[PDB]
Amino acid sequence: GSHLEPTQLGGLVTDQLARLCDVARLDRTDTETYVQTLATSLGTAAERSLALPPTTATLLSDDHTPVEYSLAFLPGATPALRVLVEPGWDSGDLAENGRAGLRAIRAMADRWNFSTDQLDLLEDLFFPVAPAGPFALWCALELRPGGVPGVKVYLNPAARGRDRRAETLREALDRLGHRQAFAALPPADDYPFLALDLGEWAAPRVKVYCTHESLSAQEAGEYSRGRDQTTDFFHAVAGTPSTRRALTCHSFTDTVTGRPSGFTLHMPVRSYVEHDGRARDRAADVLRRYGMDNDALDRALAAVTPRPLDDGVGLVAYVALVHQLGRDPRVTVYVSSEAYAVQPPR
Ligand SMILES: Cc1ccc2[nH]cc(C[C@H](N)C(=O)O)c2c1
Ligand SMILES: CC(C)=CCSP(=O)(O)OP(=O)(O)O
Repeated sequence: GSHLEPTQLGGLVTDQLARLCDVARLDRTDTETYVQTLATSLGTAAERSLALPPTTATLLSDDHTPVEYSLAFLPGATPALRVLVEPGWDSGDLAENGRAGLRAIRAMADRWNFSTDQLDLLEDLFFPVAPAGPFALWCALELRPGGVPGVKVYLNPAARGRDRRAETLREALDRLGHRQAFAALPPADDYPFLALDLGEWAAPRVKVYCTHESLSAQEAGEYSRGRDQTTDFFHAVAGTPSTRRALTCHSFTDTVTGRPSGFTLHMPVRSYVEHDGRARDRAADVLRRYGMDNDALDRALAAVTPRPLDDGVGLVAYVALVHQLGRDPRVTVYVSSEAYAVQPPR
């Protein structure tokens, strides 16, 4: 029945998620299961009045909503729906934030019957006593038909200080058995995120993110080793100056070769466009050129907010091109909740 009112954070985001579930074509049962899961995952945040300031100035979204949606488009298919949440957001400092995030993961592990052993292995690296910013733990839920979601956990390589970012990432990869993966990463300006798949995997599967402050189309293509696709995507999303801030993501699904199995180019389109009309236009063009469901993109944006796209920027937060050995390319669009603020047109 939902103990939440549209004036509370959880009311707003569960309404958004519910409408997104319809775009994703999930039935009523799975929709109910997943909106409840989102409400539960926010903890006390769910009943917080939206009149109050965000408890934490999280990096998760620009207006500090501890929720963000993404839609993963494969050619010829309805998009798959995922949600990113910060379970410890309604806490007073980074240590408690991380304690509460871990507590949320453990409850998910219990409910859905997977092990946290590979996460537990890393706890001293990512949850020290006096953690540094900018976040402690996020969780992404892939909202799969059947009501049992895929779970991923995001961890901060800077948790023990900016000077220990590489040392912490390297030690984590070593402990997970990926002793050659670090050598496969491109040059970078930051290692902002480490993502670990949680589920039925007898060997760890990890995603290493790299920030590139001044990435060129050609460097994007070089790092993706497929190159033409990546450079074309760069221009279309970038709207092209010859460099842009972007992130690359490098997925390692085996501990044997030291080679990644996945490459993702993540482009923060919201930093390049005047307003969300321009950002939707670029995302829709990319989807159309790949045979993906560009009409569903429009319905998903309307499911999140009725506002006109040109009235702000940042609703389309990111567009990403995902390459995975053996699979079709995928395009992911990240969509903001705007529960606290709409950023004004640029
Ligand atoms: C690479 C990437 C792709 C999709 C994302 N959704 C939320 C974040 C975190 C933060 N808002 C940021 O922009 O880093 C993020 C990061
Ligand atoms: C949300 C954050 C921090 C990064 C982008 S989420 P992701 O790249 O892991 O998306 P998938 O692994 O493709 O599901």
